[PDB]
Amino acid sequence: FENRVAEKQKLFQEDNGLPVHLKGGATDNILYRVTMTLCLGGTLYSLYCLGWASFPHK
Amino acid sequence: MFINRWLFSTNHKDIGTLYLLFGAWAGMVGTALSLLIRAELGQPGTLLGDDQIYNVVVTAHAFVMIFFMVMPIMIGGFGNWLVPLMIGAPDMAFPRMNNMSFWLLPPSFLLLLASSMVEAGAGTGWTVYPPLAGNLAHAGASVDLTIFSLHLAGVSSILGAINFITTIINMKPPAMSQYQTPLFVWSVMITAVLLLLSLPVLAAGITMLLTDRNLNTTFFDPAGGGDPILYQHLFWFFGHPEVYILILPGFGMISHIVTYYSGKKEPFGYMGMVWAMMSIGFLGFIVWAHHMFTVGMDVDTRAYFTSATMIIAIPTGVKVFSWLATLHGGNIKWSPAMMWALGFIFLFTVGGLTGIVLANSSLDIVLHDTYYVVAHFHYVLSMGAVFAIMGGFVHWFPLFSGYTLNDTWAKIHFAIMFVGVNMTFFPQHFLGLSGMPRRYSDYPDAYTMWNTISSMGSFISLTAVMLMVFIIWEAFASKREVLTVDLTTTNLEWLNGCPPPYHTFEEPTYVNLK
Amino acid sequence: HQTHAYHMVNPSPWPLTGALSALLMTSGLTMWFHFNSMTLLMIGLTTNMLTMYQWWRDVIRESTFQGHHTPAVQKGLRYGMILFIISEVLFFTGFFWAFYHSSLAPTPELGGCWPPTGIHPLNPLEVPLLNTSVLLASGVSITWAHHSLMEGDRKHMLQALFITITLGVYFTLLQASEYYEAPFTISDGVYGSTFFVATGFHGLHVIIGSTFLIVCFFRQLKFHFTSNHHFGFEAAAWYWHFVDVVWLFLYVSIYWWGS
Amino acid sequence: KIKNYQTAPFDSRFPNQNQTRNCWQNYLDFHRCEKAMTAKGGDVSVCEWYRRVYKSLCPISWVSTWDDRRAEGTFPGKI
Amino acid sequence: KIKNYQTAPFDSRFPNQNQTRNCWQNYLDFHRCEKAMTAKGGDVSVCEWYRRVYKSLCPISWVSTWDDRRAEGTFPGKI
Amino acid sequence: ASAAKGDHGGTGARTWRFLTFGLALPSVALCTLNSWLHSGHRERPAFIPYHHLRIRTKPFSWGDGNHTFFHNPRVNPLPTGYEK
Amino acid sequence: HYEEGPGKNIPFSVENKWRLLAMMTLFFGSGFAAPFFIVRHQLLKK
Amino acid sequence: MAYPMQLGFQDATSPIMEELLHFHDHTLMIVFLISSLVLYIISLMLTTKLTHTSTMDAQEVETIWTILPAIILILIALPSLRILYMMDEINNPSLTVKTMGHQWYWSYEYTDYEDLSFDSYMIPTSELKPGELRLLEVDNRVVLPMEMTIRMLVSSEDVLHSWAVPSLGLKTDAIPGRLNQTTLMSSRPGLYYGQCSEICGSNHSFMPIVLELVPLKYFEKWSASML
Ligand SMILES: CCCCCCCCCCCCCCCCCC(=O)OCC(COC(=O)CCCCCCCCCCCCCCCCC)OC(=O)CCCCCCCCCCCCCCCCC
Ligand SMILES: CCCCCCCCCCCCCCCCCC(=O)OCC(COC(=O)CCCCCCCCCCCCCCCCC)OC(=O)CCCCCCCCCCCCCCCCC
Ligand code: HEA
Ligand code: HEA
Ligand SMILES: CCCCC/C=C\C/C=C\C/C=C\C/C=C\CCCC(=O)O[C@H](COC(=O)CCCCCCCCCCCCCCCCC)COP(=O)(O)OCCN
Ligand SMILES: CCCCC/C=C\C/C=C\C/C=C\C/C=C\CCCC(=O)O[C@H](COC(=O)CCCCCCCCCCCCCCCCC)COP(=O)(O)OCCN
Ligand SMILES: CCCCC/C=C/C/C=C\CCCCCCCC(=O)O[C@H](COC(=O)CCCCCCCCCCCCCCC)COP(=O)(O)OCC[N+](C)(C)C
Ligand SMILES: CCCCCC/C=C\CCCCCCCCCC(=O)O[C@H](COC(=O)CCCCCCCCCCCCCCC)COP(=O)(O)OC[C@@H](O)CO
Ligand SMILES: CCCCCC/C=C\CCCCCCCCCC(=O)O[C@H](COC(=O)CCCCCCCCCCCCCCC)COP(=O)(O)OC[C@@H](O)CO
Ligand SMILES: CCCCCC/C=C\CCCCCCCCCC(=O)O[C@H](COC(=O)CCCCCCCCCCCCCCC)COP(=O)(O)OC[C@@H](O)CO
Ligand SMILES: C[C@H](CCC(=O)O)[C@H]1CC[C@@H]2[C@H]3[C@H](O)C[C@@H]4C[C@@H](O)CC[C@]4(C)[C@@H]3C[C@@H](O)[C@@]21C
Ligand SMILES: C[C@H](CCC(=O)O)[C@H]1CC[C@H]2[C@@H]3[C@H](O)C[C@@H]4C[C@H](O)CC[C@]4(C)[C@H]3C[C@H](O)[C@]12C
Ligand code: CUA
Ligand SMILES: [Cu+2]
Ligand SMILES: [Mg+2]
Ligand code: NA
Repeated sequence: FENRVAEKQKLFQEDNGLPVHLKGGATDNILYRVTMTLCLGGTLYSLYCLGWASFPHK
Repeated sequence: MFINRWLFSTNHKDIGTLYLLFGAWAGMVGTALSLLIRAELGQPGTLLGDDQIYNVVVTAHAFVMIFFMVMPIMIGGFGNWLVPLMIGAPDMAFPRMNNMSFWLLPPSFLLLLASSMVEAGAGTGWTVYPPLAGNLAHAGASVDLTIFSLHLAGVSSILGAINFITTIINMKPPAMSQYQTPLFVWSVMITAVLLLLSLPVLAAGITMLLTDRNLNTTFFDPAGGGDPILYQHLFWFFGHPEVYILILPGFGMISHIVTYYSGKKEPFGYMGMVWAMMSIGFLGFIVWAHHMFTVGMDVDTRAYFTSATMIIAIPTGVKVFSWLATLHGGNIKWSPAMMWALGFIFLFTVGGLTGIVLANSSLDIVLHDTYYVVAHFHYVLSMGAVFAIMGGFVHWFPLFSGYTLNDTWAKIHFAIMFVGVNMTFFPQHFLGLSGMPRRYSDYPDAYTMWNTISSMGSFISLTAVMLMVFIIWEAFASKREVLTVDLTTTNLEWLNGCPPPYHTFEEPTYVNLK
Repeated sequence: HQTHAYHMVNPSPWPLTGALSALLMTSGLTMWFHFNSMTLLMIGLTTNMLTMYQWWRDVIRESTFQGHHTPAVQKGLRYGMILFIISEVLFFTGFFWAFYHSSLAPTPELGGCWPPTGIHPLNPLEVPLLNTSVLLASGVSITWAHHSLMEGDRKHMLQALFITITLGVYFTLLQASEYYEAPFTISDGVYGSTFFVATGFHGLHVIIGSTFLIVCFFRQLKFHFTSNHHFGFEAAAWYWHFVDVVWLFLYVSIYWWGS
Repeated sequence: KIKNYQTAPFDSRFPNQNQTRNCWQNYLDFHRCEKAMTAKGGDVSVCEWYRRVYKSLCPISWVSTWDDRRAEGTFPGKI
Repeated sequence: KIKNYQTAPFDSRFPNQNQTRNCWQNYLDFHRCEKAMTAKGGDVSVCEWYRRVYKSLCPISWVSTWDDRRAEGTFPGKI
Repeated sequence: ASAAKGDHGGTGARTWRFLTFGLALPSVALCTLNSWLHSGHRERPAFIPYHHLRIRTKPFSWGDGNHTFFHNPRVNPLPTGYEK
Repeated sequence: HYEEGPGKNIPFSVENKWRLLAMMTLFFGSGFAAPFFIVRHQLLKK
Repeated sequence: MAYPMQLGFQDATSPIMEELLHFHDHTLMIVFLISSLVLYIISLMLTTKLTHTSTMDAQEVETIWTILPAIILILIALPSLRILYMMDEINNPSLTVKTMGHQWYWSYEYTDYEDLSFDSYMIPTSELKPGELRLLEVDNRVVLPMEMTIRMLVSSEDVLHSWAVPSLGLKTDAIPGRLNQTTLMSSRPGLYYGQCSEICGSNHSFMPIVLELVPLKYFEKWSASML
């Protein structure tokens, strides 16, 4: 292996106004969207489950 | 921009605001629950149903008032808002982790609401003692949702504790020693240390209850060689420190309020105040068994716990007399905040004194699990903790919002609340001495008068809570912008104006070492 | 421009995704324990992993790549890690308290003795002793790794760290095997309860600790650490020693004294 | 014979509020003695005292459960 | 009766080279049993096994010293 | 204690490596020798349905609800006894 | 960057005092009402 | 029992409860004195136009407000611990009675000589005989001999309960798998009431305790006839 930290330092210090969690590139965007979708979707699903468990199925 | 600011925040002020909002909402829920309790006891007979629905209400009332109202407001709200400003720090040490401590609360609250929605709820008492809380006497998801709620609230507070301790130790100006930080900052750090040490024990204990309920372990089940009393020790080892966690930030705010409205530049006996809070924090870890005087412990163990418990009155006494000594010779400003602080000093003292009565294991035999205990803790919590929160809220509202409240309306609010809480809880001493048990949906006929008067007092308090919402509305509706504040030389949090800008102390304060 | 040395962190979505993942995992456990379904739990575990991955990735970006970790910031992180470890110690203390409470006053249901009637404890001189030498040995190799890094020796740092990780994995495999071989289970009264919950949470910490060390190994491979700035490695090592010390207490209390 | 028992007297071995062991101990003692006497060709009347004490102190359901278990072969105590 | 004893059999409680407690335990057991029987009105013949075992294992001088001490009131063991 | 070795003139990388290969790993090799020697499957004890063991207050959330997570047929009996 | 100053450092708007009263009413009212409706829920199940 | 508008403790039925009443009067006086002293001082501090806002020294007045409370705490602890040890005194009972808590009733066992045992349920309000107390009466009372030292053993067969009789100064938790002991000794004949004192579910408020204290003679007859 070779030391490429300098390249990474350049990339992450590039003045493009992007927040650190998206400054790596397009992949950050994708991973973020996947994460948030699973979180919000899963939360909606948990709400539905609560609605189901709240009522007796005799 | 709205989402980035309010959902992705890394700002101590905004995060403190979120906490204040959450705690205010929680307070409405907890008040409603307390009204249901007092409605049920307002006249002899059954109103809602048996002890199950009643105790599901009692249990939730406690969890909401403690975990969702008091702690979030004092520590997350006032703590986040004021701590960085009082030490001239640009923000908290871990600004992102700070945001997670907040966001764990809504899910935690949702689990608590879910537990009361499913099955027959968790009617176990906030202490959640097995076997009643076990899988046979409380089968179904309710108790499990309650345990998970506590786990989330626990992680939130532990991370919050790590953040506060680190910020307070590491981010003061280079020249400022720990003995140069305001008393509120000291109160928050000590509270954070108690949280860091106590919550993990609670977490261990409730995890064991969880496994006993779902994985066939038998930590508290005698059939497997377990012991229900083990749970009590684990719970109360966290439980007592918890009550000091609920009052310490209150003591800190009271010191600031009393000093401020006495026109003083400093509280009387600063080092004695630091000593007192540290002593209280320490003693608070070696007295837990006073919540177990009737479980059948050896007499020597009971003599020790009686003795150790009473010692806390000494450091607490130093604080009380120091607050009085701060008023001494002051140019007293009779503002609404001052009123709340004066009520706190007297009412907390009364509650603390009945605590000393309860410390005696001999007497506690007869007072335990009776309304005398309920009277004791409502004086220190519903009058102590709550008055400190109200005082701090009216005092700092102009700083947080940039607007002033109507002082006359605020004084009317204080008067109503004062009558309400005293009418609600004072008669409960009588009910306790005469033998009325805790967690009862109905009582023998002889207890009718005092229960009737107590329930009427609770309605007076409801009137005060409704008025407070109106008062906050009126302030935001009229928009009277703050101009100047007195005593900024000894109250750094006000020095950046009202409200301070999003980023404060970008250029740190200058403090000579000499 | 700020004229203080502290880190003003960019607004981040991870605190929220992390909190939501906690809701999904607890909701998930409830669904599994009571409504026989692992769907919620699976989603929770996934978003949790994603949150941690991205959050820590960003911390690396902020420090190694952007230079936000000034001495003041690093000092704070040191306090943070020590405090976290303290809370973990207290968590285990609750389990030791449960162990001693049960073992020191065996109830009649157990036969009034410890270990309970019908319980045949593992021999502490067999795999449990091996596990002990494995963790103590990894404590020595990680110290060699630390000194190599400070002395600017890349090859030996990687070598020592690899050995440390192999040892942690070895312990994990040994424990997994011991769990399978054990004649007693978690449902075997308070003996099985205390044994499996305490060693189980410890095993979980060993897995977390090993993962932390693996992260360090790859950050080292990528030249992230300088001979003087490598807090991630220091934290991983402090955490590793903690895991080591908890084992020593478990070994002496549960495996040896409690047999 | 040396009896005329009212109730189980104070036992310095179990001087505290938790009396669980006192009950257990006497139950064990009676069944151990009863087994020794029934074995070596003797009389169970010597085991009388223990029987009276455990009968006095032990909850009926405890004695009943323990008896069922000794019969089933699952009594965890040593007899 | 149930005897026909050659010598003290292996005892899983004392499986090692040091047999000091084996002797001591059986000596105590015999004298405890002997006291229980002579007390509650029974027969010492039930205590026979313990007597045979301790007599087989215990050095004569030990038994002799212990006996002298029980008589003198200085026996440190509990009987 | 002070062990029975010596160095201390300066504890560095070379010293810790020396300890890793000269003391630590050899200890692990010995314990591995000892363990993979005293192993051998021990004869499973007779089953006795003790009430304080094989606890079942609620079925497990997996399998048939009656088997423990790391159930070993060879040594873990069910509440009703060993398996076929 | 974000808005600063009185009425701008909050997640709700105070531009119109009546719209605000509606907000606060729903906010605090929903909290106070929740326990009553959960009690109703529990009574209507059995 | 408690009567309408009661302010303090139910009248003492045992020597120990009498002891507690005097200890509470002693403690309450201190509580009243300190709380009113604090209220007075607050009013004193707030009623003067005179001021002194400069730095005030504290290492002098803190000796006073550290030593005084310390002395006061000792003055409370002394009689408190005297009573505590007194309750632990060896007394040697003439009778042993056991009570088992159950999900919503108490069962009693008098097994010293005969194997006597019965359940004790609350009399429903709809079935109370005229003049009977709502929520407090039970079908089978705990008949006990007056002026005699009795050993009560308490346990439970399900969840936690707590056996209490305020007039006698008693409260002993009923824990499953544990046998808690307390001693009872009534100075007078009569009926003495108490209520379950540990949350146990649905009918926690409805499982009272009623002791019937009568002379030895009557106790004996009752014994026999309850076979
Ligand atoms: C639940 C929320 C109710 C929703 C009602 C809102 C409707 C909006 C329509 C929407 C119409 C759009 C109009 C836009 C502008 C303003 C409205 C706003 O944006 O809408 C939302 C905003 C604003 O909030 C409001 O809307 C009005 C609040 C007024 C508060 C005055 C407080 C005065 C006290 C002083 C506070 C300290 C700050 C002062 C100092 C100044 C700060 C420095 O809030 C937030 O986004 C963050 C709040 C987070 C947490 C608070 C408690 C949450 C508890 C949840 C747990 C549930 C468990 C399951 C429980 C499930 C139930 C069974
Ligand atoms: C609303 C309830 C109505 C009840 C009225 C009583 C009826 C009397 C029948 C009149 C009938 C007379 C015949 C009965 C005599 C039997 C004596 C006894 O065996 O019974 C013994 C009982 C009863 O005690 C008494 O011997 C009466 C004491 C009454 C104290 C009343 C204070 C009232 C303050 C004003 C409103 C309360 C809120 C203030 C809070 C005060 C802090 C506790 O002992 C207790 O355990 C009760 C109180 C316990 C703990 C609180 C201690 C702190 C006191 C603070 C003092 C502040 C003073 C400044 C002045 C306070 C300024 C605010
Ligand atoms: C804000 C919360 C808070 C605080 C600060 C306290 C403070 C104290 N508490 Fe209280 N307590 C609770 C909340 C609190 N408590 C709760 C919630 C419960 C019930 C839990 C449950 O079961 O659900 C409870 C229960 C409880 C019990 C258990 C009773 C029982 O269940 O039978 C006991 C036992 O000793 C006790 C004692 C004390 C004491 C001695 C103090 C001391 O810290 C008070 C010290 C203060 C003073 C004494 C006053 C000021 C001092 C002076 C003016 C100096 C001079 C004084 C003297 C010389 C005496 N408390
Ligand atoms: C902080 C804790 C707290 C608070 C404030 C209160 C307040 C009240 N509680 Fe209490 N209560 C408990 C904690 C608390 N309680 C606990 C721990 C238990 C025991 C549970 C158990 O047994 O398991 C209990 C039990 C309990 C019982 C006994 C139940 C039983 O044994 O059967 C009763 C009975 O009357 C009662 C009544 C009330 C009433 C009428 C109020 C009223 O005074 C409430 C009035 C309204 C307020 C004081 C809230 C105002 C604050 C806000 C709304 C925030 C405002 C916003 C900002 C300033 C930003 N409570
Ligand atoms: C039955 C038993 C149950 C199970 C037991 C299980 C496990 C056993 C326990 C522990 C073993 C585990 C791991 C140990 C290995 C490493 C830990 C890390 C310590 C370390 O290596 O830290 C360093 C040493 O400093 C230092 O101790 C600095 C000090 C720390 C500062 C933070 C603490 C602040 C909290 C407040 C403390 C209050 C004390 C104040 C005094 C009054 C109190 C009465 C560097 O750090 P730093 O922050 O820059 O400090 C600057 C000071 N030089
Ligand atoms: C291989 C060594 C490493 C140990 C961990 C590895 C795999 C198990 C999965 C998760 C474990 C994580 C923490 C421990 C929680 C419970 C104890 C588990 C320890 C363990 O694995 O114990 C096993 C039981 O498994 C069981 O029930 C397991 C059932 C799985 C259920 C998980 C339930 C999760 C409960 C989590 C509660 C978490 C709350 C955490 C709070 C943290 C602070 C807020 C023992 O097997 P057995 O067949 O009974 O006996 C062996 C007989 N041959
Ligand atoms: C349950 C147990 C508790 C019960 C009771 C406890 C109450 C204590 C009662 C009395 C305390 C007596 C303190 C004596 C201090 C003298 C006060 C004084 O006068 O205050 C100053 C001293 O500074 C100083 O100690 C600092 C100023 C005053 C120091 C003390 C003031 C605080 C007193 C307490 C306040 C009331 C709260 C009491 C709590 C119960 C004045 O300074 P000088 O004269 O040098 O300068 C002035 C210039 N000359 C020289 C020209 C006159
Ligand atoms: C299923 C049953 C219950 C489940 C509950 C689960 C709850 C949450 C799950 C999701 C949390 C995972 C996401 C990662 C969190 C990492 C936080 C962290 O790593 O926080 C760090 C600080 O705390 C530090 O170091 C010191 C401490 C590091 C803290 C590590 C966080 C672990 C969270 C679990 C805590 C359990 C408590 C343990 C006690 C029993 C970094 O601070 P930031 O503010 O980010 O940045 C500051 C910048 O200057 C950095 O460049
Ligand atoms: C260390 C501080 C200074 C020491 C001063 C004393 C304070 C704590 C001491 C800690 C060690 C004590 C152990 C001695 C054991 C003697 C008591 C014993 O034997 O108690 C046993 C349980 O002890 C148990 O788990 C005891 C288990 C722990 C309970 C104590 C709680 C403190 C633990 C948390 C502290 C956090 C510190 C972090 C550590 C790194 C069993 O219960 P008994 O009541 O006996 O029941 C017998 C009945 O059948 C008859 O009545
Ligand atoms: C398959 C198993 C999955 C199990 C789930 C848990 C999985 C993994 C946990 C392991 C976490 C690894 C943490 C990775 C941290 C990477 C970020 C890091 O290490 O970041 C460092 C900061 O430390 C920091 O925030 C320190 C960050 C502290 C994090 C440690 C917290 C441990 C988490 C425990 C959570 C569970 C709690 C237990 C349950 C009861 C960055 O600073 P440096 O290193 O100085 O670099 C700078 C130099 O390059 C300059 O030249
Ligand atoms: C490639 C690298 C040399 C430095 C560089 O990257 O330039 C070498 C040096 C030391 C490392 C090795 C260490 O000797 C430790 C390990 C020993 C081997 O048995 C397997 C791989 C092993 C895990 C490592 C892989 C190897 O590729 C490393 C990473
Ligand atoms: C020494 C320390 C700090 C002094 C300073 O550096 O300013 C001071 C602060 C608070 C003081 C304590 C508090 O005033 C309470 C106690 C008061 C008594 O007068 C002596 C002991 C007493 C326990 C004090 C001892 C010591 O003087 C303390 C502990
Ligand atoms: Cu039985 Cu409450
Ligand atoms: Cu306490
Ligand atoms: Mg109780
Ligand atoms: Na009612």
